[PDB]
Amino acid sequence: ARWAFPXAPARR
Amino acid sequence: GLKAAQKTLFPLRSIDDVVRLFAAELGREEPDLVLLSLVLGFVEHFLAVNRVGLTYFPVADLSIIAALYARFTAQIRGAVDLSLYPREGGVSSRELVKKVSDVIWNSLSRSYFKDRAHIQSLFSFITGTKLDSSGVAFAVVGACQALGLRDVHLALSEDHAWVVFGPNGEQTAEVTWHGKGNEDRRGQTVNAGVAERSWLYLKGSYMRCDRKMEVAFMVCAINPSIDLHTDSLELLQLQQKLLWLLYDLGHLERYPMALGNLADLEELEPTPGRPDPLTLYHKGIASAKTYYRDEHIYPYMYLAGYHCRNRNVREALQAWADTATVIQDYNYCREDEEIYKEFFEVANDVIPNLLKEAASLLEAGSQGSALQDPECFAHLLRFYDGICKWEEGSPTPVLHVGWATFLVQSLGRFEGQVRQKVRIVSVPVLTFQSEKMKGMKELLVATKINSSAIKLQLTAQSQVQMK
Repeated sequence: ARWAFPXAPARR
Repeated sequence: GLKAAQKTLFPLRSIDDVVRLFAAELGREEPDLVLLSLVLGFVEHFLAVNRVGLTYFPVADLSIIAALYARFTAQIRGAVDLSLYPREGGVSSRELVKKVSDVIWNSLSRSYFKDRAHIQSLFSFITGTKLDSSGVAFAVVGACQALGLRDVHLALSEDHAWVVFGPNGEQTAEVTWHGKGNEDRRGQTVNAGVAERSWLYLKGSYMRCDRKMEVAFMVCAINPSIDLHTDSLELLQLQQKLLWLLYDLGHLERYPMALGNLADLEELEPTPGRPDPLTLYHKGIASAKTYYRDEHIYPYMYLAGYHCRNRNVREALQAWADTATVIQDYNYCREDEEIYKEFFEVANDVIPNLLKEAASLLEAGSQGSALQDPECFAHLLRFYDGICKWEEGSPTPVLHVGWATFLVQSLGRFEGQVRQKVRIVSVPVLTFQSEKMKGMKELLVATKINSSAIKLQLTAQSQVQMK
């Protein structure tokens, strides 16, 4: 899954 | 150190052994970020990156972890000569922070995929010389702690990390990159970004971590993903247990997104006797309201996502409207693209799909449907109002015609008799803050929405087609 900043809500 | 007291729990043979180590480190004056990140990265490596030979838990032997720890401290202490950066009075200098940042930076592989999973920890830094953007910032803070720079702390927005340091911890310094193709600003303050009211710097209402919050950050940075379809149950349980440890100690109190993450984990696998996800999502929002002037977006996005996954359109719409009510007082700036993408996806994919299903369910006789609730229409309107107000005064536009068709479609999911019930009041009742939605008011109650006029009003497009 696309790199999120940590603790970002989840992608999908 | 490693100090003797930090070594007694090894070998770590289980999730609970890792939790015990974190509990012990969190009980110390300064939890050892390097030790903890190496342990997390080690266990994440052998639980998510390479599970060959896994039979229960990758035993973290002290010899292994201490050797990794020694590699890190030897590299940092060898490359950062503190004598060149005399510390005034327990306070670090911008030059010293820049030096540590350079040392971490220059240690990284010259070329690699920066958005790879599992390159967030000091284990990745040591064994693979790879770190992602925020991982560099964390590694700088870990290196600074290893050097005894107690004043250097991780600063976190919702999409970026830097450090605070210096007298009263009042200085800010960029230490890593942000995004892709953006101009590096390492060594600079974040003041321009704060002054320009970008989301990236949260108008100054970003997190200033203490060491415990830095532990929380590395816990939130655990990545349980084995692949696109598979998460490590072991790492999920580890992250969940560590977040509860941090929660119980009070270290998530000022960490809205960690509370959302914990709520997500609880939804996936509830811990008996723990607060419901909803309670945790609202604690995350409360945290943002209490400590960050209610200027954070993700606490409401977390809540909205929960309601969306549970197909709770009304509460999802309310939460997204609340997200927009936060964003409205920002200026959309370059490097805010991640939250633009989120708002775009919500407005142009998630809400349409929710309302599409709601429409099918309404046709199938659903009662209490969001599509028959004028308060839900008001939420949809407030969502767009906040996005429009966000755009006002922004250096880059937000809306374009690619938003307009989804707006018209979403508005049209509500019958006119529902839309008519929202009273738009000037300064179910709704007050618009944006001039775009104010001009749209009379268009919002027609039985057949004037699609072209809505599009003109949303995009401020001057003209219609010539021929």
